[PDB]
Amino acid sequence: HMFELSDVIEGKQFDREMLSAIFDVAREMEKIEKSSSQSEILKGYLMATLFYEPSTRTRLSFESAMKRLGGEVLTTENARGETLEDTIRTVEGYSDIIVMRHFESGAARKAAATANIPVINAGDGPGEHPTQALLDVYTIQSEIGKLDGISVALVGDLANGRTVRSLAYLLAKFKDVKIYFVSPEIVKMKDDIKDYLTSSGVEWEESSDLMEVASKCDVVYQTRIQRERFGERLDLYEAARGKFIVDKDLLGVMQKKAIIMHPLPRLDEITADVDADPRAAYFRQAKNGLFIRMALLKLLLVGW
Amino acid sequence: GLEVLFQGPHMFELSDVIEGKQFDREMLSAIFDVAREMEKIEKSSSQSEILKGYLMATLFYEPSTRTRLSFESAMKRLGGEVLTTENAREGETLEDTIRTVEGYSDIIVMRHFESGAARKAAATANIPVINAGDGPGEHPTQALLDVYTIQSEIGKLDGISVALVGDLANGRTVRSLAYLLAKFKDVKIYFVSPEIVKMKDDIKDYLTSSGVEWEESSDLMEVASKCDVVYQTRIQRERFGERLDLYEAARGKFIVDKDLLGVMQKKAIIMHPLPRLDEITADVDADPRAAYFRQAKNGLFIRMALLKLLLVGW
Amino acid sequence: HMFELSDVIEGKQFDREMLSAIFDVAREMEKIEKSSSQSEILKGYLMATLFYEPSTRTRLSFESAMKRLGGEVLTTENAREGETLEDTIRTVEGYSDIIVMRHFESGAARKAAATANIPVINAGDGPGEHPTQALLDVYTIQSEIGKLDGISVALVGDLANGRTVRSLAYLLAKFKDVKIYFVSPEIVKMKDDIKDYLTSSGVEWEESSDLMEVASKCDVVYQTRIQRERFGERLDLYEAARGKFIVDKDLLGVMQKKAIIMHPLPRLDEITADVDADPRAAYFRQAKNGLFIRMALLKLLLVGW
Repeated sequence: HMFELSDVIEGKQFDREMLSAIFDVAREMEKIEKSSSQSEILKGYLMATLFYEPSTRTRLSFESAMKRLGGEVLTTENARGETLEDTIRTVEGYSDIIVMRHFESGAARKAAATANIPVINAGDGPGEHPTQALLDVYTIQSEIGKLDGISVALVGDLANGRTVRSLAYLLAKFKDVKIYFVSPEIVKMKDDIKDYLTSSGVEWEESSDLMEVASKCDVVYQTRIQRERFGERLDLYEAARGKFIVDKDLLGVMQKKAIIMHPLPRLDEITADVDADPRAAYFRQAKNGLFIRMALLKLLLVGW
Repeated sequence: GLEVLFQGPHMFELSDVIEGKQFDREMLSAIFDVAREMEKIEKSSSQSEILKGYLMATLFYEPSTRTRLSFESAMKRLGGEVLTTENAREGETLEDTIRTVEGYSDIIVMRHFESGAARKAAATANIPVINAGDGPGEHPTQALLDVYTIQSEIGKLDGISVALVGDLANGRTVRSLAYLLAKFKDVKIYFVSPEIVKMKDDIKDYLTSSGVEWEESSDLMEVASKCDVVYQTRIQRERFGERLDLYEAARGKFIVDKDLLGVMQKKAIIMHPLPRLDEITADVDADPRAAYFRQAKNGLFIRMALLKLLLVGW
Repeated sequence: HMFELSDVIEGKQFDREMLSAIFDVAREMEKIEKSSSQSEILKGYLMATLFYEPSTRTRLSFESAMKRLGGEVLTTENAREGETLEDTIRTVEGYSDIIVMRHFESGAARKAAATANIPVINAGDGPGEHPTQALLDVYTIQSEIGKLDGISVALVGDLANGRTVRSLAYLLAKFKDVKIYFVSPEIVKMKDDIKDYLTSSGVEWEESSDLMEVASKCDVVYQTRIQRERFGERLDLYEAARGKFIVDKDLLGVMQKKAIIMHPLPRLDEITADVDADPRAAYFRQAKNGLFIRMALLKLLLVGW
């Protein structure tokens, strides 16, 4: 069979049935990485890596995905004049798949249209990051075992957080989900997501009491609250500070089967001695990105 | 492309790719012959291993994502591997850098911002060196893939008319191309430019010494109709200097657009070395005579053929 | 036989026997690089380069090493960008099988080695330990001279603050009947810790400012630069030093036939260009030897002896 998506660009390309299929493939890719013999699935295929905004973690995730499958890479750490449409039409002559990260929203769409070859969005500015939401939902399926009938908290900057929005969207494709929105009032989630969730059958609750929510949740997804979002209201920052941190006291209330997650990078919103608890899943999360992006590379080049 | 009476090695020597004069017709025939075989190899679906075991070192002091990936791809399409360095700018001098890097690799592809560095590396190294662009100096792989594209699209190089448009005084690309088209028979060259940036007398001389016919014109529209090839390059506004009156007059008169394509022959082609801003309109892209992206992909086949000739021979 | 070391962080890890044993591995890696059939020893292994402080020379050394052995590389020339290195290393180790890192800040190689459950090689700890430089230096001496016991080595240049002369001196002392001339302006003479170490190590050392007299007594002349920065305000001591610590045609004229000139590079006018033509100029051979030492370390840490 051949893959049903010609590119990987945005979250709305995915439906529940697809996501389950992709995660099955990702567990095949995990069995490959752990093997001791070098796979040749993608032998002969080249990947161009175009990172107009550089993220070392995310690139090497992708490059490592290509080489763990037997492919090779035409790596470009910056790439930051000429049109993007010209850059893509030229690069596709030297490669078979393109993984781009831009500083401008809309860049992935332009490229996928221009390109005759698969294009994967590794970060379209302030816009969508689909591989990040895919690894986040696969990480939940993997840590908790189920995606139906789960409770997830989304903590931090929800108004302007691009990772929590893209994730909520994808979680909505499953049954019996409840989502908590733990944040200060000034960075609470925006109404297009809330309405999307009510429409999709998702029960949701707003709160400022992280301590109360973590005790009831199957998952705690942490994101930093930047000071910039508080602007002039520094009294609201003062109050907010220290109330939305994952620390040893927060793990006390959490259920033994719950987990802490994080898109990374993280500062002091998660403390170091959380890393000891097996429930801290943000590093297996990052590893899980290797497996998911292996599946996409595989499916986009040689189908199911 | 003709009929081979001898299947053994060629009589030329080729240990570095540094400057146009290197290339006689025999080397153009050899390089173009091999390039057409690499085209087969790239389109082929089984990974080649001609340059298995070889390591290319990629030193781009003047970063160019387009040129570098072309060379890196070419190497990896022939089964070689690449130690890449996108931005090699930082000073320890170049010869210390080359003599060290040559220990770590089998071939070096340098692109400098300063002229004469390609020649310094070629002499300092005891491995092959390819000039990916010597700053304001030679860019030979570009000139090679320009000529190879004309033959590829138009079928021939003898008896063609070629328009060179844009900054001809300071155009690094167009001068190299004119020098390499001069080596053929019955070629006519049109220098389409404003007076401020017309071609320098040292090129106009060489084309007269070597019998090539050339004509000047600031009326691109008239020339476009009489040509096999329109080779567009941008005119930077900085070249006019204080004469902003002359910039106003030139503005809009050297631009490839759908209007220009109308008056153009059906078998002629549009070429651009890239990058291109607004001197070629985006709606020209759809027309099959817009060969600037096929021109770029040609860079891959020509750069694979060079790697091959340099590391394994015939 | 697995490799006795789990990371290559500092010099104090090495003893006389480990060094000689590792050097033999390098002479094997020399035969592999000269071979025409591509090696596959490290096939299926991925190296992650992490150069916060860019060094095109040092990086390619390591990358070429991995690929000559059949491994592959996840390159990053400039890793400087605000998360913690510990967080960064843990993530990377998910994507790789060995991490080679160069940092600008002292103490980072220690951090990375402790965090990762895969091997780490220190390519430069900022101003701290640069162990694979000290290793390729000693191996180049053994290679050109033929032995490390009973040699005379002159360390020339900024001795007070130069980490390379100190790290080379550290490893050379592990051998028998060595002598070291500290050639340098008086204000940048070698610090007491190293002198006490050499004395306690059974090593003879002699301070001098006369590079011409020392040169004729030496098997090796290890040249480094003396940045004007090091004199601080004593530009009189910089003018007095100028011209007197240079390796030039005149100096080559007083040195033994089987002596050599070494330099870790980058080198400016402290070695003149007509010195490269002489066969005793070993600094470019020295750099090539880094390929072999670095192949040997990659190979040992990942599959062992």
